[PDB]
Amino acid sequence: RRGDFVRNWQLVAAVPLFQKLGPAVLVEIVRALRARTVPAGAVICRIGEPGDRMFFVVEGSVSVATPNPVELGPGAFFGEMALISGEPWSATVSAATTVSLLSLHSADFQMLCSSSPEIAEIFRKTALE
Amino acid sequence: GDFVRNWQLVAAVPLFQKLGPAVLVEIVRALRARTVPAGAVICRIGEPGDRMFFVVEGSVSVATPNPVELGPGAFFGEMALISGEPWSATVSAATTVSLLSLHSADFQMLCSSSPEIAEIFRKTAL
Amino acid sequence: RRGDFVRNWQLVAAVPLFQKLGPAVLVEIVRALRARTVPAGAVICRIGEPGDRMFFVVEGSVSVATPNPVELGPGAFFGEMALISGEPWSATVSAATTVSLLSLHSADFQMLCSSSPEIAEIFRKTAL
Amino acid sequence: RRGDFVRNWQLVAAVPLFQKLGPAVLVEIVRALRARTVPAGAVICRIGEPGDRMFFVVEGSVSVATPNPVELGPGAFFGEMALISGEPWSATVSAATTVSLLSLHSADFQMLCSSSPEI
Repeated sequence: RRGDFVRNWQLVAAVPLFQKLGPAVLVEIVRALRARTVPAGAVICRIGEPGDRMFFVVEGSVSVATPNPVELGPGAFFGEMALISGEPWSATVSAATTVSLLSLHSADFQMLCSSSPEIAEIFRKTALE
Repeated sequence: GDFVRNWQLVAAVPLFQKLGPAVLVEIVRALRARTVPAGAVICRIGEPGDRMFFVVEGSVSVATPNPVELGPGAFFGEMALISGEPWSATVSAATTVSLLSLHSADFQMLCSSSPEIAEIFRKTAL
Repeated sequence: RRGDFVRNWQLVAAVPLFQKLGPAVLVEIVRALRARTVPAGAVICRIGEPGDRMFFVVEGSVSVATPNPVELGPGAFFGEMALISGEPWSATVSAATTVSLLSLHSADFQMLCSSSPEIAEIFRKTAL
Repeated sequence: RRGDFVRNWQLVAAVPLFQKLGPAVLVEIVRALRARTVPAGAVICRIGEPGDRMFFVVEGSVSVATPNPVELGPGAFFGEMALISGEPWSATVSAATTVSLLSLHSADFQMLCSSSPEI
């Protein structure tokens, strides 16, 4: 489906970290994404484990193991500091129902610094942080 | 213009799955639109819930571990729509966010026109 | 498909005669629509034949038999006038490709006067 | 607003002329598009004039000057031969209601078939 690409763009464009990134850039961000079906109950990211990627919950809902547990349905995303630095996950997130995941690996978003200055400026901005 | 955009957003919600076109068009008409600046608290922990929210533009943030954010096409507060339970997490705007909300009262008042809405309440009540 | 309903609503909502209609009224009109698939070359409406229905071209393009052979793609509609009066077609429109048709018959539209005040207001403003 | 952009993308991709084109290029087309809203009654393009651009209907309806006028609604497009070539508009098109439109100028379209010759 071609409409899936659009809705993925729509999700990607909505990321605060990506606000000053133009259309051309966003496309290649979307093209880099990796699709993964996750069964109900299965872990997506462990607490305290090395975050090397960002996640996008296209269809289905996810459970969040926190001081206050919350099930968050479709159109959800997390892991911005896993892209930029090597921040470990502050909470275990798992699939509440059948989950349709899209994943941005920190390697691919990084390999975009050569062609995109706006992305390059994200990492440099993380000098004092 | 916005109506069709709102129809499809609402029609994506599983709670509204078994609903019909005539019922759905009335729900869209009941929606309220609001644009919130980045940082402003939308709904707060512990406070009672009286509406359901839809993200149209931008993305909101859930304050638990500040991990999960919700972008366009996302929704929250299904149970605060039917029953009236307080929110399990504080939600606020990460960016400038365009939102729709369906007030619980306006949804409850559609039992008059929809056996399906009434059934949702009959099961939820018991 | 529920997806097709919203596309049909959107086209109906764009009809000049239908502008002063609320979202709920447009639902009854879309519910009244009749679907047909018509092969390329077939006549949708023939000049001089009585106009008893309005047409919506959901998929495919249509050709108008004007001295200039024009092809007008999907999202096309005509025969708005055929709901008001019995006036015959001024031209012949035919399918230029495979066409998915939607049809609102003048009779089905007419008896929505008892259902909804705005349609009844359309007939009053006409006859006045 | 990324709202209009997404709407414009899905709109142009539904048009057959752009079907066999990749996500990378459809975007550049969309950026090259210009938006205008026209009042009911106003002439968008005249018969016999110079065919400069292609048109996409967003909201409202335009009308084509046929004996019993044919209207084009949201998702409709017109003026294709004004890109593949540059010939007189074969019929006069005006606004039936208040119409929101997208337009692609033959300048930009040609200036984008060099980057990706797919047409």
